[PDB]
Amino acid sequence: MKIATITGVTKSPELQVTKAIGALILSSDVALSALTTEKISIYIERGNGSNVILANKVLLKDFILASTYGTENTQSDADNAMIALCELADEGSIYLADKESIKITLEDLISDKRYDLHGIEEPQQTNNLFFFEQKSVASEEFNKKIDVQGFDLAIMTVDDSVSDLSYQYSNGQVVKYLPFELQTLSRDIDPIQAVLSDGKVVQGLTDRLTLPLVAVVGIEINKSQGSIINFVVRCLKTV
Amino acid sequence: MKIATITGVTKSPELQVTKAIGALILSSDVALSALTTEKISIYIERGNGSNVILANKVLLKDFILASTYGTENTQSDADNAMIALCELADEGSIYLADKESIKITLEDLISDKRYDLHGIEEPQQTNNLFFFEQKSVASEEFNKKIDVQGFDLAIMTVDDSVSDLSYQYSNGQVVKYLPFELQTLSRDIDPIQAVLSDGKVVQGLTDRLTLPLVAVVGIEINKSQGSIINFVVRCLKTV
Amino acid sequence: MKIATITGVTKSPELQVTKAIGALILSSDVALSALTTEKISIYIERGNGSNVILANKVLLKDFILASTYGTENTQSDADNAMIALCELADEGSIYLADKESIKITLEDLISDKRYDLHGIEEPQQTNNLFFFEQKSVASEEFNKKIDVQGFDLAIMTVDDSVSDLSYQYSNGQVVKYLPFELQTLSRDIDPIQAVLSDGKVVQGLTDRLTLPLVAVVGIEINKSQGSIINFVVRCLKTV
Repeated sequence: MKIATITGVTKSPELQVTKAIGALILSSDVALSALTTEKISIYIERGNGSNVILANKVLLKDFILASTYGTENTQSDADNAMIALCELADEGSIYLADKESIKITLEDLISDKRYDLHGIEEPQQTNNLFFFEQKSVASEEFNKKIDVQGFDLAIMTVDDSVSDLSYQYSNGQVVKYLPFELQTLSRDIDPIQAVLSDGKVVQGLTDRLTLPLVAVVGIEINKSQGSIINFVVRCLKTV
Repeated sequence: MKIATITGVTKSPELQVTKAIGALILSSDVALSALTTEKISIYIERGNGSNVILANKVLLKDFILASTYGTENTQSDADNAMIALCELADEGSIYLADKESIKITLEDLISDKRYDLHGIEEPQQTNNLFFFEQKSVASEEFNKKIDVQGFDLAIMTVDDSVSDLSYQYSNGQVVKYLPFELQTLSRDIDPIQAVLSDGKVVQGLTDRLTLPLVAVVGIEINKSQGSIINFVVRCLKTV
Repeated sequence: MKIATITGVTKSPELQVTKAIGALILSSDVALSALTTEKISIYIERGNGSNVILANKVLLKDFILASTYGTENTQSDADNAMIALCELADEGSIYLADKESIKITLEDLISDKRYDLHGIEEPQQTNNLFFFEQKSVASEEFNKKIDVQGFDLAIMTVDDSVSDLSYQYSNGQVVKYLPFELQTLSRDIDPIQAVLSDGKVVQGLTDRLTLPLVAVVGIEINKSQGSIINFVVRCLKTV
């Protein structure tokens, strides 16, 4: 069902959903490439316990790209320049116990734009949920190793100062990759990334890269100074 | 083989095919979005028993859309502005006895256009066939229940007077959607509906909506008064 | 890794690859429709006797079209006008026994265009390899039968003289197709052959057609005199 419509304000109010949903539809008149600083934060609140945080100030571009990788792609309409569907659980929907609800907030919005939220319910309830985490490589340092065991998808910020990537697999084999090779490998699973309103397609953003991780237990990044690199990693687990 | 080429008239001659075909190819110089009133009628004239009716004046837009849902789409050559492949059977082709035939006819054409029919033969024979049925919702009706048990695909005429549509599943849950929610959810299965000659792609017609029915046993329509809603449903069965 | 950057010459030198690779990346500033006479030759050199010939002076267009059939398609970029990923083995990379290495070369290049090779490494090794063969039908004859058993993919040249293409399957059934029917049927599996730089798509090349051979043991060509018809077939086998 329709959740909220935000316009004319920089910060969206705390939105509460008491109905068990399975996915969220984000629709806005801002094109996906034009999104700059919008952030989202979704979690599950319990009456007599600690909250369960699924996302925490995740960038809208990273959230959309992580949630729409595969056969699907973000679409458009005559009135909305961006429509995306992002699922919060595998197969079924989220099971809500007593005194349990869902809370969604939006931050860093543009004054003269529009945003909408829609909730998508399912005929089933499941215990598996999606979590989003962030890993940063600082600008001052040169190389860094980050452990991505248990994750199945990552989003890299694309920059020209990054030179080398290293993948360590489960069987201990280490493979060397370049940004060009990584982009070409990524575009062999989901060729088209988005469809524009006028009819043209875009096969990938110029500042984000979607890395599918299978049997990967580590990522080493070799770069130079002057820029900060960010990874948005997605995982599935039972709460 | 080439069945017919029709131009200059408003009604097709009663065409007959004796060879066992499994699929039809409809080609025309009229774009997919420019089809208005053309209709098709297909039926197999059996010799031992009753005849088989596969399509009874089905509108050409819905006939094309109900067959090209999934990995495929309707294409366009440099000469023909619309080419579509529509299957009449499952896997193999239609099994025909010594003197049986398949009779096809077209109605409500345009005198300054051209329509071309092709038939595809297949190595195997089968008895399973696809049936296209038509359902209607009256102008004075408020809410209506339709049993879609056994079907797997429907096409509805998109109208502004339709408020809600509710899916009833096999296990007994009822989920109420919206037109926008249904469009978004259906666009994630076949993100591309057609490809134009100039290279632009179209992700969906603005006046038809395709609904895939998986484990769905009921459809409830809630709308206002003053319009007739049209559904074209496809089913697979053995005759 | 980086293999070669050929520019300013009409013939690339012999290139040796010592470590195991499983896929090549061909990149250039000429689009898929701008490749005319470029040829590629890949083989495996054994130190003490005999070589394994995978591809010998195969046209670059046919090599690219025989590898990117299916979900994938040839990519573009803001700098590279064509990128194509062609796998040289199934699943893993090519296993190398004692004292052998891969060797690649190019012929018939345009002296004012840029070509680039990249290699892809994998964490697995395999024995299966992809072999490419070429078949021809002369210009002074009318009909001819060719035997394609064991090949899973073929590429034929498209000419106006081709009238009928008869298939012969493993169960003995014979089906006669037309060029239009073949073109329509081949686009039901891969509807998009390439994605252009500006955001448009192309569903196929004008002079080349791709035929997937499943349960097919023979082909017959009925054509008029005037043009030589060329086939490039791909097979998978162990070495």
